[PDB]
Amino acid sequence: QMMQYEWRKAELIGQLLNLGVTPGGVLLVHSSFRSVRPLEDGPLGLIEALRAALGPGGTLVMPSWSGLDDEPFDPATSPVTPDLGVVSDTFWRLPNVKRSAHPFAFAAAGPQAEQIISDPLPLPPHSPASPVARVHELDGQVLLLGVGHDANTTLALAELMAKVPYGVPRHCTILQDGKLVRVDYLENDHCCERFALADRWLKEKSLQKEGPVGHAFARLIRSRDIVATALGQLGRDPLIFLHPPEAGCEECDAARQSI
Ligand SMILES: CN[C@@H]1[C@@H](O)[C@@H](O[C@@H]2[C@@H](O)[C@H](O[C@H]3O[C@H](CN)CC[C@H]3N)[C@@H](N)C[C@H]2N)OC[C@]1(C)O
Ligand SMILES: [Zn+2]
Repeated sequence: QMMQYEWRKAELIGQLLNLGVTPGGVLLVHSSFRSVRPLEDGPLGLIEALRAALGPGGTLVMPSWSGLDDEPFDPATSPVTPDLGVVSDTFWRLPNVKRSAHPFAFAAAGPQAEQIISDPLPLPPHSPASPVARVHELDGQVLLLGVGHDANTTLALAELMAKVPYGVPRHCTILQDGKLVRVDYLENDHCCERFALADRWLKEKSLQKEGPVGHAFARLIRSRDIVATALGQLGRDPLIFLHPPEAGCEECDAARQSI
C-alpha cells in the first residue's frame, strides 16, 4: 500500500446503495476500518456515508460492548472493546447517538434507535429483548465491513433461538445500589471460526449481497435471512459451529463438555 484511492462521501454512498442498502431501514454494521481505509474523511467519513445512505429515516446500529467482566458499564464513558474497531468506538460518542445501559451494549441513531437499545441487562447477552434481537424483530439489514461471519453477532442470536445445548459459565459486573455486583450466567460461546459456514449457506440461497465499501469486501444480509438460514442448519445439527474434537480447539472443546 502506498498511493491508494481515498474514497469521498458521495462515492461511499454509491457503494452502499450499489450493495443493497435501502433508505429508511435499520442497518447493523460490524466493521474493520483497517480494511475500509483509506477514506477521505477517515472513520468519521464512513459513519457519515452510512447515515447519508440510510437517510434521515433510517437507523444506524453498531455493537458497543466493553468486553470487561469485572468493571461496571457507563454508557457515557465506557470505551468499546478494542476488538470491535475504531468505528464502533467513535460512533457511540457522536451527537444524538443512543447507547444501551449495560455491559453488552449496542449503539444506535435514528427514528428507531430507542426501540433497539432501551432494554436492560440481557442474559445471555444475545437473548431476545437484546439489541441484536430487536434488529431481527425490526427486520433490519446486517452489513459486515471487512470482517467475516465470525463477527456476525446475529448468528449467536440464532444459536440461542435454536436452544443450542452448550453453555459455559461467564459473568459481568453491574452497580446495584452503589455496590459492585457480579452477575453469573451461561453463554453459548466458542471460537466462532465455523461461523464462516454461513457464507456458503446464504450464498446458495442468494441471500448475501457482496461488493466493495471503500477498500473493504462488504457482505450485506437481512437479519431474518441470517437467523432463518442458521436455524435451518442448527435444526440438522446443533453442534455445527463447534470444531470436532480432533481439531483440538480449546474453546469448542469446552463448549462440548458443557452439554
Ligand atoms: C464480556 N464477557 C466476555 C464473553 O462474552 C466472551 O465473549 C466472546 C469472546 O470471548 C469470543 O472470543 C473468542 O473468539 C475470538 C475471535 N472471534 C478470539 C478469542 C476467543 N476467545 C468471541 N468469539 C465471542 C464472544 N461472545 O469473552 C469472554 C468475556 C470477556 O468474559
Ligand atoms: Zn473452535
